[PDB]
Order: sequence, then structure tokens, then C-alpha cells
Amino acid sequence: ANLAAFLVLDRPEERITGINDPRLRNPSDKFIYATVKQSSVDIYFRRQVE
Amino acid sequence: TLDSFMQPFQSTLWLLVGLSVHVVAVMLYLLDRFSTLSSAMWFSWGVLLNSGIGEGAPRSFSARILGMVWAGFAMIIVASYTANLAAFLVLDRPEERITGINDPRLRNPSDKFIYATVKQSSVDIYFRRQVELSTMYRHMEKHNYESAAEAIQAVRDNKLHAFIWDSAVLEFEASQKCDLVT
Amino acid sequence: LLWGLVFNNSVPVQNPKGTTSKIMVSVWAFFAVIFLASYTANLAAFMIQEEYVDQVSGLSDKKFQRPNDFSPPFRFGTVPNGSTERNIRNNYAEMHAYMGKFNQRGVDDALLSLKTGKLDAFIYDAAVLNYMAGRDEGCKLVTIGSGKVFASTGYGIAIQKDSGWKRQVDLAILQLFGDGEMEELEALWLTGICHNEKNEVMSSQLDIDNMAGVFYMLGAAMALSLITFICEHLFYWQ
Amino acid sequence: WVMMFVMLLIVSAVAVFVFEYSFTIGKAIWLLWGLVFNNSVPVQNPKGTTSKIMVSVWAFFAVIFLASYTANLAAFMIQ
Amino acid sequence: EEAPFVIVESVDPLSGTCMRNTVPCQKRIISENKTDEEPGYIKKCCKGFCIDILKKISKSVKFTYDLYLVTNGKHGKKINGTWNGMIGEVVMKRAYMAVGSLTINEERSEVVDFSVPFIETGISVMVSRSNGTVSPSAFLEPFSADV
Amino acid sequence: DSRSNAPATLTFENMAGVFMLVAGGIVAGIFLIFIEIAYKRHK
Amino acid sequence: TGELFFRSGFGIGMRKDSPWKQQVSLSILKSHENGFMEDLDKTWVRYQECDSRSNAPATLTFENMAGVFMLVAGGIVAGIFLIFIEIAYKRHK
Amino acid sequence: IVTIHQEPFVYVKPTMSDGTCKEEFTVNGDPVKKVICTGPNDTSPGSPRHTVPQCCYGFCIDLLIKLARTMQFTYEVHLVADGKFGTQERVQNSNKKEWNGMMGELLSGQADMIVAPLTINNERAQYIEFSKPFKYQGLTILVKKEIPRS
Ligand SMILES: *[C@@H]1O[C@H](CO)[C@@H](O[C@@H]2O[C@H](CO)[C@@H](O)[C@H](O)[C@H]2NC(C)=O)[C@H](O)[C@H]1NC(C)=O
Ligand SMILES: N[C@@H](CCC(=O)O)C(=O)O
Repeated sequence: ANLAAFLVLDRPEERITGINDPRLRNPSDKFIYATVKQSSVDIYFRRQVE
Repeated sequence: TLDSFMQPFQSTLWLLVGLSVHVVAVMLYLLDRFSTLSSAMWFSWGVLLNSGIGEGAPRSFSARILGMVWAGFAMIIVASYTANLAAFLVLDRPEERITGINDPRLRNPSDKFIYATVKQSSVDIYFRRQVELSTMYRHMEKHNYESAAEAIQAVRDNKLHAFIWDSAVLEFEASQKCDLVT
Repeated sequence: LLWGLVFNNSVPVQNPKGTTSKIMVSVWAFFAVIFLASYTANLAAFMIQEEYVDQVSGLSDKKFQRPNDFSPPFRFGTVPNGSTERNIRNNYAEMHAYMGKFNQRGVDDALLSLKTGKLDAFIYDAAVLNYMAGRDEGCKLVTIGSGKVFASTGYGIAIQKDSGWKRQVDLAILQLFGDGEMEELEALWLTGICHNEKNEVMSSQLDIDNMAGVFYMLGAAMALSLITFICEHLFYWQ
Repeated sequence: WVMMFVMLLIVSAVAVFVFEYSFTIGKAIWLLWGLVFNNSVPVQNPKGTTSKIMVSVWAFFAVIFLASYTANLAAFMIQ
Repeated sequence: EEAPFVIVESVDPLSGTCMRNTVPCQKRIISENKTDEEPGYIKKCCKGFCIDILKKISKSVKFTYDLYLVTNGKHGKKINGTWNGMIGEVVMKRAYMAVGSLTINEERSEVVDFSVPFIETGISVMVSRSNGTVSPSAFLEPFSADV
Repeated sequence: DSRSNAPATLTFENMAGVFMLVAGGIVAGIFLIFIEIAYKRHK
Repeated sequence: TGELFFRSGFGIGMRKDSPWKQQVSLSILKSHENGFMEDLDKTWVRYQECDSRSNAPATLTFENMAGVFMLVAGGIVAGIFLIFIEIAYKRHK
Repeated sequence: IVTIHQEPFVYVKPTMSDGTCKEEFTVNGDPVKKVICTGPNDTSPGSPRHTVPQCCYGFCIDLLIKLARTMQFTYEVHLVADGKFGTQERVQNSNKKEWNGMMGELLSGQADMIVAPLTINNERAQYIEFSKPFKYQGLTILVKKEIPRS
């Protein structure tokens, strides 16, 4: 019975949930995310005030 | 938990394994003619039931390897029997348990789901006041009750599907009656 | 003797005499005990991660193109007078001809026919089918694959030809994507309940299709045993 | 557990009655206990023909007994 | 009318008009062909995803409108070189714009003008989830031939 | 009590599936006992 | 990880005064209907390689035998030593 | 035609010493159709500013070939100088506002068509024209993943 539990139970994972994840919404110097300069992806973020 | 015999195995599977033990026993009888028909009856079953009944070992070299594979067949089906059963005990229906006030069954109410509250209380003030809950307020207005003893009773039977009330009162009811949950 | 222990000591044997032989048997028993425990435990794990597979690969499946040379031939259809019928007609003439006797008259009627077994497959618009999948009573209805689209297109607004409102209208539409109102609108109206991420609820009864391998192995073992017996008898004759 | 031990006693008495028609009384319970916890204990089989069918049925019971116990015990650990 | 995008129901019996967060659509009724009557119309209430899109869009390109439900045809079909449904209504200049679940394709794009799409769609196949699993050789999955 | 997994401990309900079979087998053998003892002298 | 947001697709850019802009859109719509666009996905996109999933039930490989088969293999080399001791003890006592 | 380097849609490889494109086959043995491009080499025009011929192929390249055959036109292709998709910026303290990247290549008369994975949005739609979409997508996040236990 223990061997069976060990073979199917996995450690918890963070797995960022998307654009509303607390890490991205409240950023810190320990977590870094970026995109490509002068892209449509840049226009999207720079234009919504929230 | 269903019936122990029928839950992990169909009745046709028992027949197939029920007949194959005689086929093995008949196969050993062919080796006796070419080069004991009661002793070997037992041996084939005894291996399946892993019991020490009987002491009849195969004689022919080819008969020896036939029962050599037969021992492995019993191990496979028994191992799958225990394995399948455990999977059945762990896995449960995901079900639907009304994630919250944002559940689509509440935001877009059909006629197959009815929820209400108590008339003239502070829950009525909450829904009536703020304009993006108008659809929800209209649905509850024709189903609201007079007291909470009545709405709680109407959930025990299937006349009502959801009741919205204070958490302090509702958490007490869920810990004293076992059909109910929050 | 020493092959009997590995398979749960099923067969009867006769014990040896040497003390070192007894030690060898005792140390082999541990190996066999651990070996079998490991086998069952893994077997249970495989089953608790069983994943389902789609019966049909897509629109070009064998059952769709040549349904006749199959058992109780596959039943599928759509509601006519739409874009789906127009596309199948121009790309699959014989499939369109075969579909003529399974025509539906509504989405709810098609779902009811599918639930009761009167229909085996339904082909319709991708946007309305994904909505009905997540709103079903239970999660009995699914779309093949993880949600697959053929001949990708979209919903638009039809305007009078050569009008001046089109530039304003589509500029206003692109503006809603930039603000993000589309996500709010799809959360408010298009949210669902059921999840299609390979739930894999449970198997049952361990039907014959599962024991086919072990039965075939038993048959092959019997065949090789009888062949070897015949060969040994012939050799002993000479 | 007692609901199955009573059946151990019943089957032992039935087998002793069958043997009437070197099988003592204590050896009956000893052999019948052996099958419940896997065939690890040496025993001696009763030559009685119907007793053989009875002990085969008991072995079929014991196989299901042990397998369900392992599946459930495993289940607690997962949850 | 399409179930998730355009939902239509009748006006409040108490007041005889449409509820909040909805829009009025007028529908036409045709009696028996043996004898018919002067214009007969029924007022309904229309709400949904496309209705919300039409409401926001209308307030910023600044126009007013009136809604009505089609009677002949559902979406559009070319029979003997003639169109019916919403497409046919737009062709005959009876309507200016059509709003709903209309798919953009090459055949229709030669007779009307489409705007950029606001949702993606296509063709899908729906089947009932067969109970059980698949396991032809599951018993051989554990371990490997080497051991 | 709470929890969602709710691992149900097995109880006496499983007896009817199995415990009756061995009980039925006890009375199914005595019927063959009378035939078997007669068959010793019948041939 | 996560869900999709800002759903805009890929288009072909031309100037507002072009004699080609109307024909390009019709050709793209026609290509989606007849399956030419699905052919391009198979050739360049959906050929794929190493697969998905995270649970990963895994077949046990040879690594377990190292910690198991060594004892029985080590028992063999440790058995002949006890063989001499046992047989000599019969002669000695 | 102006194109940008994006592996799933556009591949850029150096030409052979002869001056042509190396032959290559798919999994089914049919030839891969390539085209001769011309653009800056090394990193950027920041220091080695000079164009050299190269070979291009991919999802977008063979869609342009299909369009040309049906629409009966002949084309020459090249890579964007600065390697940017295009945004609107301001230059040297002036009231004017001008586009860079691939958007500015088309508006300045250096190009006639853009055949690349260019995203349709409100801001670009006020200066140029977009066709119906040939690919429907969204935005996502790419992260790393670790190893399980043993
Ligand atoms: C598809 O369109 C056809 C018309 O081509 C419809 O057939 C007509 O249906 C009406 C309504 O019952 C009848 O009064 C006509 O006599 C029918 N005409 C013919 C030629 O059959 C058909 O009902 C439509 N089907 C759907 C699902 O909309
Ligand atoms: N939305 C489709 C109707 C559904 C279908 O026919 O597939 C149309 O616009 O015609």
C-alpha cells in the first residue's frame, strides 16, 4: 500500500494561472518577466491604465 | 460498494476463466494418452485458488511447461483484480457543487434551478439595491419564504435547491443535519 | 521449484535437503515477495492515470468516408440549410449523400437523439457546440479531440455593400479587444461547468477486450506445448 | 472479524463431521487459519472429498478477503 | 434566435413592456393563407451576447436602431439565384445590418460586406462520452522485457 | 463530520456477496454427501 | 501555463488604396474552406515531438534491479563460503 | 514583400557558396520550396550594415506562392532592416509622430505587401488595411518546468 501511494502522489506545484496571478499583478525584484520591444504586446500593456 | 463478485468482473468473464481451467485439465489428459484424470483435475484449480490441495505434479516435460505458464496466468488476473478495485474506491464523480455566487446556474437562472431567501431581511436589501444583480433578484422574488426554519426544511426535501442566508446560522445547521452542506 | 515461488507460491513442490539450498530458497523468497508487491503497485498506478482516446480522429476518419463496410453502420447527420451543409456538399459528395437520411431539425433535438442512442455523431458549428458541452446535465457530451475546428472562420456583422459605416463598426470592434470587454462578455455569457481535460472517471467489469492478451498468451503456450510434445514423441520413436 | 471466526468454527465442525464419514480437531482450525493469511504455514489436508470442496470454497473466500483489504488499506493512504 | 447568443422572451405581464438590460424586437405574424389581416405585430424582448455587442457598438459610433426578427429563412440560402433569411433581408435593402450568429464565407462575401470577426468558430463533431476506459494491453505496461 | 474524499470503511454489507456463498456451500455439500456415500456401493 | 487573452489573429497588411486588397481576402477565405490551410498546419506546425502531460505514470526500468538483484547475486558468492563450512563440520563433528 | 524572422512561419538560412538554395525534402519526399531573400547579416545594421542574399521558407513563404499563382503577380522579397514588427514613436523633439519597423516600411513606399505574422489591432488599422485572418490565436505565458523524483 505505501509503494502505491508514493507512485501516484506528487508534490504541489505553483503553475502560474495566467495574467491575474498574484506574482505578476504585484511584482517584485525576485521575479522577472518581459516581452519583445516595439511589438503589439507592448501596445496592449501601455494602453490600459489598470 | 456494489456486489463483490460482480463489481470488477462481468459474469461472462467468470465463465471464460471458469471454462479454461477444464481446458487445461483436458490438455493434461492428452499428455497422459500420448505418453491421471482425477488428480490433475485438482491441480489446475488448486493453482487458481493458491491452496495446497492435491499433490499431483505433471509428468511429461512438455506437460511441465504447460502448467509452468498456467501459474503465471493466475498471478495476472489476481493482480488486476486488486488493482482495478482500488481505482474504483479512490475515483469519484467530479459532480457540481455551486462554486459560489458567480456560478453560471445563478447568473443565468433557468426553470430547473430555484433558489430563494427570507422575505423582508438584509439579503433582500443587498440584491435589490445594486443593478447588476437584477436578473437574480427577479428570480428569487417569487420564491422567497417567511422564516428560515421553513426554507431549511424546504431544502431537506427537494422543493428547494439552494438557500442563501447568514453563514453563522447555516454552518450550525450543516453540523447537526447530515443531508445538508454549505 | 524456484519458478513456483515468484508466482505467489501457487504450485506444490518438494523441499530440498541442503542447508545452503534452504538459505538460497529463503533469499529467493524475499526477492519474489518484493518483485510481486512492486508489480501490483505499479499496476494500480497505471490505472489511476488511464487516459481516454477519441473514437474518431477527425472529419477524414475511416468511419466517416466509407461507413458501409463497418458493423451496424455509423449514424451521423446535421441540420440542413446552413453553412455546415454547404461545406460538406462541396468537399464530400458521397458523405453528403449518405447524411441525407439522418437530418435533424434542431440542436436540442440532435442532443436528445444523441443521448438516447438514435444518433452516433453530430456535426455542427464549433461555437455553439462547445457551449452545449459545458451546460449539459452531467458531462456525458464531449467534442472529439480537445476541441477541434475545421475550416476555421468567425462570426461577423453583415452590412450593406459599399456603405460608409463598415470602417467605423470594425474600428469600434477592435477597440473592445484593446480595452478587454470581450473577456468580460465571454465570462458573463459563455462560461461553462463541465471540464473536458480527460476526466477518465472509471472503468468497470474488466471486459473480454482486456483479457484478450492473457488468453492469447495461454493459447500460444498450449500450442507450443503440444508442438513440443509431438516433436518429443517423434524423436523418442526414432 | 468475529462474523468470520464463527464461520471458521462452523466449517471446522462441518469438516470434522465429514471426516467421520488422522484428521483431528485442532488441525482443522490450524489449516483453516493458514489459508486466511496466505499459504505460509505447513498443514495437512483432509482426504475427505466434500471437505476438499469446502476448503476450496474457503480459499476462494480468502483470496477475495486479502485483495479487498489491500485495496482499501491502500486507499486510506492516498486520501 | 440562437440559444447562447440571441435569447427572446415575452414582456412583463404586469407592465406589458420589456424588463431592464433587454432590448425590444418586433415580430410579425401571418395567419392562414385563406384569409389574412392587416399588419399584425408582437413585441418581444431580446437579450444576449450579440445584443450586448450591438449596444456597446451603437453608443460609440452613435446611431439609433430598431430590431425585428426574420420570418422567411433562418440564416441564408441561395435557391434559384435568390437569397432568404437575414442575408436575403439585407440584400433586398429591407434591413441595413444583420446581427447574430452569421459565419463569414466566400459565397456570402460576394453579395454583402462583413466586418472584422468578434469570435472564432468553425465545424466540430459532438459524440457522447462512452462509459469505461481503453486497455488492450494494460497488464503489460508495468516493468520491461529486460527485467 | 466533514471531508470530501470520505473513504468509506468496509462493513458487514459485503457479507451478502461472499459470506452467504460459503454458508450456501456448507449445505450444498451435505446433499452431495448422501449421493457420494451411496455411489460407493452403487458401483 | 494559463488561459489565453487578447485574441487577435494574423492578417496581411496593405495600403488603403490598393487594387489587390479585395482579391486577397477572398482567396484567404477560399483557402480555409477547401482545406489548404489545414495542410499547412500539418507540414509546419502540428508534426510535434516530445509529448505533454505531467502526472506521468512510468514503466519501471532496470534501476530497481540494481538495488534488488544484487542481493541474490551477492548471495551466490556468499553461499559457497557457507558450503565449505557446513560440509567440513560434518567431518569435523 | 517585407518579412520578419519567426521560426514557425519564416526560416532564414545562408545560401551555399554557389549562390542558390540547398535542396531539402519533407517527411514524404516532396521538395521544400524556398525563395531568395536579401537583408542585413550578422547582428544588425548597427555595425556591419550591408545586405547579402539568403534563403527563406516556411508557413508564410508558401502561402505567398499560392497567392501569387492565383492572383497572377510576380514578387521580390527582403527582410526588415531593424527587425521590428512596428510601433508609433516620436523623434528628436518634434510634433510629428512616425512609425518604425515593418509598419513604416509599407507606409513609406518601400513595400507593397506584408507577409508575416502581424497582429491585427485598432492602432494599426487606422493607417493600413487588413485582410480576413489566416490564423486565430491569443496570448500566453512561457515558463520552465523541473524534473520529478526517482
Ligand atoms: C430547409 O429549407 C427547406 C426549403 O428549401 C425547408 O422545406 C420547406 O419547409 C417548409 C416548412 O415546413 C414547408 O412548408 C415547405 O413545403 C418545405 N419545402 C420543401 C421544398 O421541402 C426545410 O423545412 C428547411 N429545413 C430546416 C431544418 O430549416
Ligand atoms: N452559424 C451557421 C449556422 C450553423 C451551421 O449551419 O453550421 C450559419 O451562419 O449559417
